[PDB]
Amino acid sequence: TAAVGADLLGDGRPETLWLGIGTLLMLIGTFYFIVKGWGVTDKEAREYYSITILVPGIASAAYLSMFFGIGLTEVQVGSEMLDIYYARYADWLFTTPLLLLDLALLAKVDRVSIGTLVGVDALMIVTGLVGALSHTPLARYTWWLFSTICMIVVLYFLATSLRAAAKERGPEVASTFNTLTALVLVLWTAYPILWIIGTEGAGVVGLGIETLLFMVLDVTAKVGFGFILLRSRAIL
Amino acid sequence: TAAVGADLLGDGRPETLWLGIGTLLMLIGTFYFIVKGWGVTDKEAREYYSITILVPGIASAAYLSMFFGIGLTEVQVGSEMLDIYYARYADWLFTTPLLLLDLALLAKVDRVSIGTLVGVDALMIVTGLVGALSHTPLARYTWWLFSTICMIVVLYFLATSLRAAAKERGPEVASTFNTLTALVLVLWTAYPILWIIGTEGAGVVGLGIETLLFMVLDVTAKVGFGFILLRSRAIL
Ligand SMILES: *C/C=C(C)/C=C/C=C(C)/C=C/C1=C(C)CCCC1(C)C
Ligand SMILES: *C/C=C(C)/C=C/C=C(C)/C=C/C1=C(C)CCCC1(C)C
Repeated sequence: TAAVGADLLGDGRPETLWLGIGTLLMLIGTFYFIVKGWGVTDKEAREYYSITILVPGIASAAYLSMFFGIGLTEVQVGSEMLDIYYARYADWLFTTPLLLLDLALLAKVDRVSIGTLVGVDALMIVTGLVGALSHTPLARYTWWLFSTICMIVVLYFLATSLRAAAKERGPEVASTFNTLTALVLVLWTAYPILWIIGTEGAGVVGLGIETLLFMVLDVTAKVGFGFILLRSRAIL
Repeated sequence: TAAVGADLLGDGRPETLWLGIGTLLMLIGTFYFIVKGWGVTDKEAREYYSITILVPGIASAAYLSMFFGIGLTEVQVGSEMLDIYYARYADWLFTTPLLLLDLALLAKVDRVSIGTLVGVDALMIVTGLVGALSHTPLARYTWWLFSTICMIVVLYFLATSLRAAAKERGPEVASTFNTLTALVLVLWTAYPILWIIGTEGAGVVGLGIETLLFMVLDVTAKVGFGFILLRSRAIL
């Protein structure tokens, strides 16, 4: 029962340590992307960079809030009061669609397809938020399911339909596509897991470890994703 | 790997339960001594009650305070944050000298002895506190060791210099003094161990169980101790 992290602010919450580091990393990656932004000319590249840069950015915005306890609230469930960081879902509400877009634009698919990926992938983040806020223990597990269903559907498409369009294109796009797709096919899945066992679910894991882990996932899912992306020749 | 007790305040602290029963119990004993205290036409024993009554009194105070999270600080030790209840030390800093002086009176020894007995026992607590708030796992342990040696010096005198100085007096003062110094050596010794495996040290045991065992030791080391003393003839 010894929490991991530090109470930098003194707000009781020891996760601010991890929440803090996440902000720094998000910012840096963000800047770092902008820095490599002043060096491109291609209209395809200046398009990937566009999307891919808002991600680590919006993240930074979300992580700053949580650090200062902006996106925080309580949710009376059963008898306890679960600390719920909503900023996360807002962060995710946008950072996934975009992160997803990169693959889509990388696979070159119709607007009706992309308009489907994002419709689902949005349904996920929102339902998930609903979960987080559900007052009935069954409900939370329920939403947590639907949400996960979605996540799978989204992860489905990425590996089939999309994996194919990027395969049709040159193996330089494919390689890059599949790689970034592998990464998501991993980090991403880990979320609902960590969610269901963390303070939003079982409570088997303390908020400190969770927020930490979450940040590690986040940074990798975002900055790392881009670093692999903006480095590929596929962006060209 | 789940903790006992309950979050009686909804502040993420399930040890409040034990902290609760402790205050409930500490007072129950405190006043007990008061209600049984008046009516003493004597002036020797009345001197004992005065002392013995402040024990579960000052403690009641402390538990209450810890109950609301008053004597609770966050000690940072590496990547972990420890919820160190510092009230306990303030509480022992006063109760143990007292509890101790009770025995010294029961033996009747010069101030040079008492002013040594307490002096050590006082150093015993203040050091244990310095350990509680230490940031280096080596330091914590160091100070814990020091505080442990002192606790031996204290227990030392109590079993030799005073044990005998209280045998030269009435066999009924001895019969009870020896009975108080028996339980004092069994209960007291259990503290540095509890400390070392509980969140203040190794962290092998959760703070929930800890506050429980610590509450039981406390109540017994005080209320029990006292009750044995006041029910005695030796204090006449
Ligand atoms: C930068 C953030 C990224 C890449 C976030 C991805 C998040 C998910 C794939 C979240 C999925 C969730 C479920 C499947 C159910 C429970 C709640 C969520 C929102 C954690
Ligand atoms: C009413 C309170 C009583 C009888 C307290 C007794 C406390 C001790 C014998 C404490 C001993 C400690 C050490 C030997 C080292 C670590 C810290 C302490 C203060 C827990």
